[PDB]
Amino acid sequence: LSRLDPPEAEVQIDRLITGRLQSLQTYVTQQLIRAAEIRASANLAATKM
Amino acid sequence: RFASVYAWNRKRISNCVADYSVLYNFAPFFAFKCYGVSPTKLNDLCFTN
Repeated sequence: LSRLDPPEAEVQIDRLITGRLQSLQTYVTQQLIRAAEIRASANLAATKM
Repeated sequence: RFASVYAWNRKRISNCVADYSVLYNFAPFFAFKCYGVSPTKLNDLCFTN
């Protein structure tokens, strides 16, 4: 931001924000699968208990 | 003593306080577009070399 003016900074910013979203969406997607895996184990423990 | 294209003149800049607004009185500046730095945002940056 301190190096580029707004007219073409947003072009560079747009690549960064879309890159981190793909990093962020990957994180939650793997979290959801892991949470399902744990919940299956937690249900198994509850049934076991 | 501006040199030829096949052997251009290379000058290094050492420690100083370079104001990138008082050089406007040196040329009509036919082409002044920059690549990775906003030309307006030049007095707020510290440069390596």
